[PDB]
Amino acid sequence: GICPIREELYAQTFDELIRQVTINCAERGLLLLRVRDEMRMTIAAYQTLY
Amino acid sequence: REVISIHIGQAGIQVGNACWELYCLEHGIQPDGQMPSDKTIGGGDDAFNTFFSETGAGKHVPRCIFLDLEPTVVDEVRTGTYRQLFHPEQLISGKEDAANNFARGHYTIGKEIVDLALDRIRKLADNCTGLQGFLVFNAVGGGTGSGLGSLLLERLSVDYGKKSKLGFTVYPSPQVSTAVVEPYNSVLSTHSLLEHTDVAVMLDNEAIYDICRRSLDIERPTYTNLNRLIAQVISSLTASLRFDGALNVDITEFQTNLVPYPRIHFMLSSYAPIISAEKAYHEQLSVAEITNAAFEPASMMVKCDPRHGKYMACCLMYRGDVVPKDVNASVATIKTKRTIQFVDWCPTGFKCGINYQPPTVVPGGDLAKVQRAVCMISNSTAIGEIFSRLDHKFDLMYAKRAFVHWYVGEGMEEGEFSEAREDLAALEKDFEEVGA
Amino acid sequence: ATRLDVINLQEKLDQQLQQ
Amino acid sequence: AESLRRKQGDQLWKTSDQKAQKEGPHHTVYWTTGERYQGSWKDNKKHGKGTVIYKNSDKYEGDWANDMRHGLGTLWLYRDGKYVVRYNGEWRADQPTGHGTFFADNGDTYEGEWLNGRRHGKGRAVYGGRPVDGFGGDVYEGYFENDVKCGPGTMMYANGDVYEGLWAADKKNGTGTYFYMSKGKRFDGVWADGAIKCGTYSEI
Amino acid sequence: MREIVHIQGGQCGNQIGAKFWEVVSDEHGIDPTGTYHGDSDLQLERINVYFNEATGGRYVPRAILMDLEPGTMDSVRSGPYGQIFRPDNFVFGQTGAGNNWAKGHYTEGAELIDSVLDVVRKEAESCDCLQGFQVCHSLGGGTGSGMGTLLISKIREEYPDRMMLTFSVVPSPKVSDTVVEPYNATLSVHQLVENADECMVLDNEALYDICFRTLKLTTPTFGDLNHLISAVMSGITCCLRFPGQLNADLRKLAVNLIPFPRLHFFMVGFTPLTSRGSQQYRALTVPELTQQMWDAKNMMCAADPRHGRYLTASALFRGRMSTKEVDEQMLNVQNKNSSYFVEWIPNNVKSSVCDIPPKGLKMSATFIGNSTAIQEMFKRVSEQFTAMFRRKAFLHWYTGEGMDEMEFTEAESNMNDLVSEYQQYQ
Ligand SMILES: Nc1nc2c(ncn2[C@@H]2O[C@H](COP(=O)(O)OP(=O)(O)OP(=O)(O)O)[C@@H](O)[C@H]2O)c(=O)[nH]1
Ligand SMILES: Nc1nc2c(ncn2[C@@H]2O[C@H](COP(=O)(O)OP(=O)(O)O)[C@@H](O)[C@H]2O)c(=O)[nH]1
Ligand SMILES: [Mg+2]
Repeated sequence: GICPIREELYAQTFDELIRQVTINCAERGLLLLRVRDEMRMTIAAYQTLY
Repeated sequence: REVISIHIGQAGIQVGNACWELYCLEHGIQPDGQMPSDKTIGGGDDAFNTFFSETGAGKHVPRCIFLDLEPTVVDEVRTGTYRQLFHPEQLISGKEDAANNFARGHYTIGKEIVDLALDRIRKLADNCTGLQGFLVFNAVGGGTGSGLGSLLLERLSVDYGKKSKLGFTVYPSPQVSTAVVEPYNSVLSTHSLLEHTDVAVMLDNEAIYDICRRSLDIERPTYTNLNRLIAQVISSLTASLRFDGALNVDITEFQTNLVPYPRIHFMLSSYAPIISAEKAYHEQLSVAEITNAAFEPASMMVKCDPRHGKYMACCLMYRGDVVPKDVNASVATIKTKRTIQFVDWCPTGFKCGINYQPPTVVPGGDLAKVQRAVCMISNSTAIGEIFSRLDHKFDLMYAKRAFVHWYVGEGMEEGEFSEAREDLAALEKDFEEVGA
Repeated sequence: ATRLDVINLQEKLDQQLQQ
Repeated sequence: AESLRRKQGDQLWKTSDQKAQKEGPHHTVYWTTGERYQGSWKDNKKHGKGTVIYKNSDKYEGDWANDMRHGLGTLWLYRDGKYVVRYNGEWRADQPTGHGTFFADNGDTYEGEWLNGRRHGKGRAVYGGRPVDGFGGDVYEGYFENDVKCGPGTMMYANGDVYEGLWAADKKNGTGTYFYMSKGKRFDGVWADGAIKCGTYSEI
Repeated sequence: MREIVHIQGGQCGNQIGAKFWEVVSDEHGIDPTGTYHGDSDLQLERINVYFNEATGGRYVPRAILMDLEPGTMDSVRSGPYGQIFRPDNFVFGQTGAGNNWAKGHYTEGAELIDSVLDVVRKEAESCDCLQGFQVCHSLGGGTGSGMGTLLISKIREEYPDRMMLTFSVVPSPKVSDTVVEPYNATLSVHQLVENADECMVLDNEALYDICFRTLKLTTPTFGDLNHLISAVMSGITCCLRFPGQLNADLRKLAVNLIPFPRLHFFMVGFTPLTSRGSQQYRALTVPELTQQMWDAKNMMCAADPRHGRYLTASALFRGRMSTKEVDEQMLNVQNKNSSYFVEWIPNNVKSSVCDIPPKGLKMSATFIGNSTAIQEMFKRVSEQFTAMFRRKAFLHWYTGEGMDEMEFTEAESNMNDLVSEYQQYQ
């Protein structure tokens, strides 16, 4: 099941991973952040529908 | 460690007819599938493993698939001086011609002959014990070489996949040309060749004419003259498996030390010394000047100046009795040479393979018996210019929809025309981004 | 992976989405 | 068979020529200094959604229709012509012919309705920079009918003063009204072929 | 193994074919009686393309002969190499042509072509792999222009894939040997453009000029003109019958020479053409052959190619040859005059080689050019047609045999649009 603390922790891990990949090369981080925001808006729409 | 050969198109089968003669001469096999009774052997009972196979009693048969649609050159071979040597079934001749049409070569007629050649390929592979790779020999400027060749490449990649492929393909020259509709076939076959053939080696008709004009001293050369030194180049490439090499390179060294990126596999070729009898014994053949002539831009089978680009990497196969000190000093001299420049990200980029077999001589030929020879295969970045010039030729033809109806009358649409165009564009971009 | 690869990924995704 | 024994002689090359129509969403089409066009293709020329680039280093994406019409279009020379967007809006009969935004180099930014040039249509055209702020040199709203706007319009000068009336970029002897809103006075009359010939000046 | 079938119609077609089979039979080495008495064994290998062994070596050529009067079959059988033609291949009528396209293509067509399709289909089944059809006929006559054209329609309706070479002679102002040439030329070209694949257009003034200038002959005649046409027709199929350094099949010729499906009216020429007086002075070398080819005085059609633009061209060569010299010549000639070739095609000229030159020589060639200066050929006939038809001249011979003036107007329109297309591509 879904849990807000699980979501927050996974978001923190995603931030750390995107920080690492940006330190490698920034453009990959830009793409990853855009993808993150897009499924964030998708899940927001799903939550509104529910 | 056998290597199989596929010759597609009239050009491919002619090169094979002029190259298997070199192999059967190198391994002392009589031109009817046997050895002479008397001991006239250079040494060894398996120097011919990579190309032939004894069957009960000294009856060797080459590992060759001579596939062509229109049967005028296949039966020319069938009635030529090699009848008791070739396998009667390997020589696959179809029914009608491809007629410079990739459509007819790849969809209409190809589909009913690829599955007929594939079974012979499978039988040869199953007979083989340590199969090493494929060597394809074809012409992109025609129908069978481009169309049927690309179809066979795709349908061998789908099946075997992991095995290496070395594609010796000819391109049209920037100015000298025979076929009118060759740009279409060239681009269509280039798209297929890009992501299937492991290592692409390039040849050019005018780029061999001018060498035969400036070096071999022939003002009226011909195909029967070009094919002989093409056979020489492939023999220099394959001699490592055959003969005992002190510093020898198997077929996978080419892909391991000369393909830094999988997209980038397009290679200039050179061969020294291109000398005849008149000046052969007057000049002195030494590892310094033969190598220098190899790296000069006037002795390349691909008409392209390496000055406009940067040598990414290089391989040098040496035949004959050569001591490694001189080749090491020679590559040092090359690294100190000014004109040719390297991309700075490759500090070591010279593979130096060496064998213990001197180059062979064919009776009635032009090249003479020599001590040592060198074959230089260079992954440079000047080949993007070749592709771009061919593309600029293609654009004018495609703008006016000329000759397009002949193509589209078969299964070919315009979508693959456009996708081959954009594939060549992507290749251009990749080569230029490699850049500095 | 290359910078050309990532920028071409951007281009390809944008082209596919412009429908 | 019956497939062969059919009226196919002429028809074979006729259908081949038809199949050579050069249409469909091709991956790309190129020339030398030509119109690099990517998008859906039909009727032998640019028809459908697609982007076109050419000699003027201007890469504009719009809905092509055989060049006898065109859909929504976005024309711009971005970071090479050094301007974000030059035109943005729908097209009709190879002309915007409706809601359109245009951005000159620095002259102005015109967002309005207009058909076959700015010869008719009601809209706005801020003839000054800094359009996000009141520092804009002026803001005009009304009927464009030429460079001389030639209609009933109204514009604010950014000092608070407003003009409301008939306009031929000026000097149309049309009864208008002008508001010294800062002072608190207003002048109604006739801008007869000039800034002033007659009228009445009053106290709001 | 790639079969070719030859179709002869009209008096001119019958004579030209009776000379073409003459040349082919003598070069493959079959004597007049019908047996095989050649010398070399390389000719025996491809005789199937043109011949069938019946029983006991009596080779029968694979040809169809058609006409409307027996007065041409009599001459065909009488002439040398007459006995070779299979007696089943003499479909002839009884009435006669009459020079009316109506009798050629509508009335007598029904009762003759239905009878000759049996022979052509039987021949097609008798051979195994048809490469295509070669038909030698006329455009200025009644049988070749009309009945030959209707047979072209029927054959293309039957086999769509096979190519067609149409060796057609056309009328001319200076050598106008009859008075209704425009009608039977337009009413034939209208179907020829739609229906054929390679239109080998010839004439008589060009052949007479060749036999007068290049051959220096004193009294040239139909024998000599037909001999030249036969030489060209053998050179065009040299590749299928003999191997060489670079083979060239009929579909390859069509692909390399046609940029648009209805732009397929070529113009042909032979090389070398030297006089018997000065046989032993010229040099049979590739530069001389190419110089003799690329000029107006050798083309076998009333076209001034320098008054136009060679869209494409093809050059067959025969003899032990160097493709290096061949293609350097074909490139130097191309780069000397970039104006006379089209702008948007690189390498306008295709080349091909074979290793056996024709008997009696050692080095030959054959030039086939797709030019845009061939439009004026049809322009002459079009203006003649306009002038004659504006006053309904001779029209009753047509409009009294099930024909309508709408046919004439549409044929004129088709010629006009074709010549417009040539003119546009310049
Ligand atoms: N160097 C060299 N090139 C050849 C030889 N034969 C053909 N070519 C090249 O092949 C190109 C055209 O392709 P084709 O020879 O027709 O081969 P293909 O793919 O089988 O085409 P089709 O015979 O019509 O099926 C020409 O431009 C020549 O450059 C040859 O013997 N030596
Ligand atoms: N070049 C050439 N032309 C010919 C020869 N025989 C006839 N012609 C011309 O070609 C045309 C052929 O049409 P025609 O003989 O009337 O056909 P038919 O009478 O219906 O069989 C004639 O008008 C002649 O002028 C020949 O041997 N050589
Ligand atoms: Mg071929």
